[PDB]
Amino acid sequence: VTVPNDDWTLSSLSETFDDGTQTLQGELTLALDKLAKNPSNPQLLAEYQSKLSEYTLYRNAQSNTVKVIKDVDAAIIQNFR
Amino acid sequence: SVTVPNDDWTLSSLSETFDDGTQTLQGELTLALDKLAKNPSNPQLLAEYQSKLSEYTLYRNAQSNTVKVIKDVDAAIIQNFR
Amino acid sequence: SVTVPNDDWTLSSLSETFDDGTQTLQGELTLALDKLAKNPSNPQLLAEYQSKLSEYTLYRNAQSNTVKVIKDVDAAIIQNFR
Amino acid sequence: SVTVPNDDWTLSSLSETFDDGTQTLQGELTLALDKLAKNPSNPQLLAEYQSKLSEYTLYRNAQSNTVKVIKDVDAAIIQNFR
Amino acid sequence: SVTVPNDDWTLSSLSETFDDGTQTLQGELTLALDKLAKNPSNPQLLAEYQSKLSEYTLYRNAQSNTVKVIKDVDAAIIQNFR
Amino acid sequence: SVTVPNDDWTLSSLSETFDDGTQTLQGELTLALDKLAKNPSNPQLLAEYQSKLSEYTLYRNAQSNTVKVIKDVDAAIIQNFR
Amino acid sequence: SVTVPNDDWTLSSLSETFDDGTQTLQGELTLALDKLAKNPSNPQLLAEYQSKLSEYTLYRNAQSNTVKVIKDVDAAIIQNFR
Amino acid sequence: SVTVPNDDWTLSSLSETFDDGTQTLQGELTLALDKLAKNPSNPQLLAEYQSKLSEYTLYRNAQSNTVKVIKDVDAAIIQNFR
Amino acid sequence: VTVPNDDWTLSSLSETFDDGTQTLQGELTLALDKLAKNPSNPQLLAEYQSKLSEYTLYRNAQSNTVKVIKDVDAAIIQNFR
Amino acid sequence: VTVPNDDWTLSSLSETFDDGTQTLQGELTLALDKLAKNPSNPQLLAEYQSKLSEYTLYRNAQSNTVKVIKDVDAAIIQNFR
Amino acid sequence: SVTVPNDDWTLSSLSETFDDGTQTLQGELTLALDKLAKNPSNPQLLAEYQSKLSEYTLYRNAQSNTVKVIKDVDAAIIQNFR
Amino acid sequence: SVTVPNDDWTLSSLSETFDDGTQTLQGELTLALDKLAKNPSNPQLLAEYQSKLSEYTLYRNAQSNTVKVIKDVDAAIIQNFR
Amino acid sequence: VTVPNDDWTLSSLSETFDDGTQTLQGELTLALDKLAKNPSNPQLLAEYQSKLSEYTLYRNAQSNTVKVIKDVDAAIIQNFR
Amino acid sequence: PNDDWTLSSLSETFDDGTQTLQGELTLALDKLAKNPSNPQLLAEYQSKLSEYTLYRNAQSNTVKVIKDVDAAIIQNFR
Repeated sequence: VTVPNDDWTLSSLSETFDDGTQTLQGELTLALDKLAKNPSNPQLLAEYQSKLSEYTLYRNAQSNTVKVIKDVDAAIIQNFR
Repeated sequence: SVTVPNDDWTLSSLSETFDDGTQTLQGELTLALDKLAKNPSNPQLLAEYQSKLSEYTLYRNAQSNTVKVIKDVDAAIIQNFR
Repeated sequence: SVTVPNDDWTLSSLSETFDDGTQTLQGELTLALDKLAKNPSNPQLLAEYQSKLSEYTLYRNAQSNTVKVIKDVDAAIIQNFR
Repeated sequence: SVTVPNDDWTLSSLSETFDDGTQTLQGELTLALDKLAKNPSNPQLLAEYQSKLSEYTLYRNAQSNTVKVIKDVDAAIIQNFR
Repeated sequence: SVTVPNDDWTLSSLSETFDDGTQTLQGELTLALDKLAKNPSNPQLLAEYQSKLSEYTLYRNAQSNTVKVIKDVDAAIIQNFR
Repeated sequence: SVTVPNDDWTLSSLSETFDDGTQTLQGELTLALDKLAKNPSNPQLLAEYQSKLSEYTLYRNAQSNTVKVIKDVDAAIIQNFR
Repeated sequence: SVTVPNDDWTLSSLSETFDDGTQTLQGELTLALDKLAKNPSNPQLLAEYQSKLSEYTLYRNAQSNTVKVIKDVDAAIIQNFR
Repeated sequence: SVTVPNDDWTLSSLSETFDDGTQTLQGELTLALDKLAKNPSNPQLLAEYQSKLSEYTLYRNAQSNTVKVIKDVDAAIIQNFR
Repeated sequence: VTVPNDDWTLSSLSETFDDGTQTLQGELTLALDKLAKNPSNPQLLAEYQSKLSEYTLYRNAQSNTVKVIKDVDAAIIQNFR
Repeated sequence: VTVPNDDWTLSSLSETFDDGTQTLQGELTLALDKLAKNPSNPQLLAEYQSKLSEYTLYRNAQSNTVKVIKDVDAAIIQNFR
Repeated sequence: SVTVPNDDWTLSSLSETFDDGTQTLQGELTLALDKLAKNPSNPQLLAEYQSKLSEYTLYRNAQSNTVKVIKDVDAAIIQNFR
Repeated sequence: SVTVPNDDWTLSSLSETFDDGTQTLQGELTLALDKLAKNPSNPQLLAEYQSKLSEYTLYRNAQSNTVKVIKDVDAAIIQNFR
Repeated sequence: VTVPNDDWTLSSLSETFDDGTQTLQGELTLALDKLAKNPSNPQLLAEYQSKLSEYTLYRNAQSNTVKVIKDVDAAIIQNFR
Repeated sequence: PNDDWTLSSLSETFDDGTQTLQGELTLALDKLAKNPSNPQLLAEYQSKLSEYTLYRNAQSNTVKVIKDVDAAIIQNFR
């Protein structure tokens, strides 16, 4: 839960992204274990592909958002002088 | 479960739409495979099994390629955040 | 909402213009996807779906790149306020 | 079932079209087979059995080749999605 | 409809051009398929069906490849906006 | 111990399904082969041996082709990970 | 009507130079595409169409890359004003 | 050796997970390969060896693709330290 | 017809292939007409077979050469940036 | 012998296939010499046919296995980048 | 050694801490490289070498980026001495 | 016209060095192409053409990559003038 | 023999890859000459296939490793300024 | 076995290594054109033709593999 208000941190944004994507992590873990059991089921492969792609997208979005907010903060800081 | 270009639909939703869009094929393939296991010499059984297997292969390839393309588009859009 | 190099047009306005300017294509894509999920074996259906998917990918890439370019120009103009 | 080049027809449609269009031949072949297994000595019965069996074999080969060609075309069109 | 290198033509329009440019072949192919289903023994019918099937396969492959090449060119051009 | 289009089944499961689905044929073939090796002169024995051999050959070819097709599909799906 | 390293030429001039320099090839490509849509079975037609398509793709890529490089040079020069 | 999206797991852990998750298949492959090398004429042996080899190939390809994807994600995250 | 010099194109290369193999096309057409008139003469069949084989080889060679040159040209283009 | 472990190459696989069916080469050579000496014994012909078929199957199996393993190894390499 | 934001710790000390944290990986990489040079065809060897190389690359990139960030912060603090 | 790591050598000089160093190859390729166009059925001619074409492709790719690398290094050195 | 320590270069890495694979080069050259002598022995063909495959894998791995190390070095370089 | 050998050199090596067999094939072709009825001549011609086909296929495949490896090495320059 992040709102553009007084109290929220970058770590708060990272935890917000992590908690928003919670079912996908567990489903990816289950699919990974199932694939390790037998890597020949087409349905298993398709589900694992979808889960891995969504996980990659989530990681990239989180990292880019944190980088952009850090750049904004750095830009604002230098105006002190 | 239907996918529409609107606010909410994910890759998992797309895969579920592909799976549930053609569900009769999986059951027909199962039945044909069981019949072929019973007697693998009936020409009609062989023809039906061939048709079902080919359609299943096409469905799987289409699903995988669609998922790949949508993932590529999503990855391309994200990189502009910086 | 038309976008003109004038006083009133924002980044969200540009994105909405890109979305509205190509709306029937999204409906065609939805219909093609539903019909393909119904039966993924019709050659004409497959070709139409390929065309729609290609158009959608190009549209998304163009929209994202245009938004990025406009944002870069705005950021470049900002740093000269001092 | 008759297949036309339109938006809705599958490989199963082609198989069922080949099955339904050539339908009296299977019945005639079965009848000739029964009447020949009863007494395999009549030259006319032998000639009719030969004709029906040849037509049945030709029909099966044609159906298999058509299904294979259509499946190959559909698979080729799929690859260009990505 | 034709798609000359003017400002008004799209990938879906190119696919429509490829389709409507060769529409007699679809009807001839389905007529030959119906006739073959009726009787799979006439050599002339078999030759006509073979020719129609080969031409249809070539047309579909050419259309798909052309659409893919045009999509590749469009994607390559777009990514230079950034 | 059968194969269903669901979450859990592997290629070895498909091979086991193909092998165990038609198990009487192997025993009948072994017995007919032993009898033929004992004395190859009775027409009924020869006909039974021919039928069993043909059915076994068809079963083996069908199993191999199905396994190869499933392998191709699985290989196709894998490549889209990256 | 050409582009030279002098005091009057812009990016639109470069694009017009690239387009006007390759004008007969576009017409030949259009004619080949129309002929192919009329009948996609002439090997000479296929070879000529392949050559024209390859030349068109190379021309588009070269034009886009040249415009991008010149824009990069101009942007790099600009940022040294202050 | 369990891979979970938690604090403690690395790429080598992923490789070990993929390896140890598929252990009996390696032993079955060894036994089948030895039996085939001793006498490569048993159809059952050939089918089993084919299945085991296909499963091993799929496992290796999936492991490599997963490792590459995770490496790409980690490299993307690292660059943002800048 | 085609020299590694300033000006020669893919269409020019295809025209070179067409011009180099011109007698064979006419011989094949004449043999095809003769076969259509009467497909019984063994010499006619042998000559038609030879001409058809040469035509197929020529077409394959032309297509492969065009493909390879297109690949080379596309590879060179990417380095403009 | 070859095990999916640290030490085994493609040459190891080829030598494994050769050595496993090692008596077959000697049996085939002896049968070939006996056949060339007098090609009229039905039992000799049957034995030679069996040995030749087994040799052909062994060669095909070895070639296909080596090809598949090489393909897997090459596919793994491309992910180094 | 230990690296805490306390009274005494240096950038070179930070680099040495980063090196010492990753010490087993260097030896494993040496062993894998030597074994691959011995025989560059073992799939297990290739997978292990890929994992070790990826982890080494990530470690080097992270170390360099952290050192650069710390140097930038220190330079920023220095400039305000006056 | 030899490229030496000293005061005087440019990108054009490097490209001309690549061209001049391998000039008999182009003549051999031209002669082979002429012979093939005369009659495209001689196996020795086909082998020689394959060898020459492969060598030419490798030469062109190496030249382009070397030019790009040197240009990148030169651009990197220039940027530090300010 | 290369160690991630103070003294080792890219040229040293390539030389290590070359020297480590010395038996394979000799066996490949011998097999190539023997095949040029006569391309009929099945054993010769199998050995040549194995050697060629191993050589291809070794070259690909060497090139990819050199590229990766160069990429790491280039990435570290830019942090100087 | 050194730093100086090209694809053309490889093709020349393959051609020159199998040179007597091509001459034997040409002689057998002339003899067969004389009279296509000698069983020994037919068997020899069959053997020579099979050997020539195998040699051509092996040469082409080797050249293709070496070219692929060289092309793969080039792309890693940048």
